[PDB]
Formats: sequence, structure tokens, C-alpha cells
Amino acid sequence: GKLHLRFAIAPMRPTPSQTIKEFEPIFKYLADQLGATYEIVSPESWAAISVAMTNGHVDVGWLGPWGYVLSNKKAGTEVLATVKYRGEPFYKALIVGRADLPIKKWPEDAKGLKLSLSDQGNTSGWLIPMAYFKSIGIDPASYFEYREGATFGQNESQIQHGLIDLGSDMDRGRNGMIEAGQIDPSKSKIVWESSKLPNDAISVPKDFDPALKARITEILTSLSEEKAQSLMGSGYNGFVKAKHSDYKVIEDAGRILG
Ligand SMILES: [Mg+2]
Repeated sequence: GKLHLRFAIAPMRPTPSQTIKEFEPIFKYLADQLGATYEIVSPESWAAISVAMTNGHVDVGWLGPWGYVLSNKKAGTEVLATVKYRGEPFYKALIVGRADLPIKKWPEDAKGLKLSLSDQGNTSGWLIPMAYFKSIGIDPASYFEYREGATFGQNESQIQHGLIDLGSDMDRGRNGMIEAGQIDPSKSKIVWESSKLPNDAISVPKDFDPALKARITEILTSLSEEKAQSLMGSGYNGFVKAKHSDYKVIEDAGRILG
């Protein structure tokens, strides 16, 4: 009678090893509160963690917003809580450019430039920038010299080294890379920033044990900002109780894109 939990976390940092090193402590804390043993993985892409949850491989997953919406539609995955960054359950999508890129008439002056978006399960990296371009009648695949599937770490590296012109990122991710000395911010600039988006979703499978679900929610949402920050990467400092309707803006964007 030894309780065991399978954990997964999305690409919070540029590599899976950095993500696990910095964020495992919150999962270890959660398991210890329950007297559970555990295992943990961090897939390379935002799509991959959504798929792992949908296919029955994960008990408690830290999914991105679009990854949660997709898994809920396909398998009935439930959101229990939303992560806080700087005390708020929100964040912004970015399009970043080379520092010397002419942008005074953006994006009408950008035809044929090299643009890299992320995997199709990535909210800020793919869904939101695609929705932006469609809202102004631009098809990125024909308008730009276009690539899809890159990680946020790859986008920022390639911009800094002059291999692409433009790439997607999220504000909380870019901040962490600057803070860790992984980006020289003098070599890039923010070209576009979205409106506020709901943050990542702490998620469980459909019909996960009801008693355990309630306990998990209480353990995470009762944490002080100081204690939460001591267990996670810089800026991540708590959890708030959440439900499906908190993700409406993401569901709406997905539906409009088809
Ligand atoms: Mg507590």
C-alpha cells in the first residue's frame, strides 16, 4: 500500500535537465506531503506533454494552456490550479527580432524575412502568434521564409547568432534566460507582445481519485509566495484554484483557427 505518482512538466527552461533541476523540488514537496513515491519527466515539446497526459501516462502534469485545452477535448483531462508568475496567474506571448531589424512598419515591411514559430501544442509559441497574423489577413507560411517546431531556447539562440530574423517566445521564459546569462538582451528586441493570457495548468486525468484531487489542490494553493519560490525557477511563486472556464480565451483562439 505505497502510493506512487507519475509527474510531468512542460519546457519551462531551455533544456529538460535545467527544467527538472529547477522545478523538481515542487513535485518532491507534493509527493512528500502525501507520503508518495514518484517519477518525473520533462518532454522536449509542448505538444508532447499534452499527448502523454491524453494517452494515460501522467497522474499530475504541468501543461501549457493550449496543451490543457487539447487534452481536455480529447480525453477529459481536468485543470485543478493555475501557476503564478510574479504573483499573477497570467503571462504574455512575444515575437522577438534581431536588434538591428527595421521594424517601423511591422509586419507590413517584413515580407520574406526568416520567422521561426514553435510546436503546434505551444500556446504563446504557435497558437497566439498564428491567431495574430490571421486577424490581419497574413498567412505566415507563404508571407515569411517560414519554419515551425523550434523550442524557445532554439529561437532565442538563433536570433542572437543572426541565423533567423524573428522568433516566438513567452515573457516569463525570456526573463529567466536573461537572468541566467543565456541571452545578451542588447542583441535582440521585443517586436510584438500579446494581451494577457492565463498561465500554465496543473492537470489530472479524467476520473482521477476525487479525495486525492482535493488534497493536491489544497497542498499547492496553500503555499506562501516565499515557500513556493524556494521550490521553483525564478519568478514562479504560487498556485491559484482554477476551472475550465478560466481557459476560455485559449479555447476561443483554437476554434477560430480551426
Ligand atoms: Mg500548506
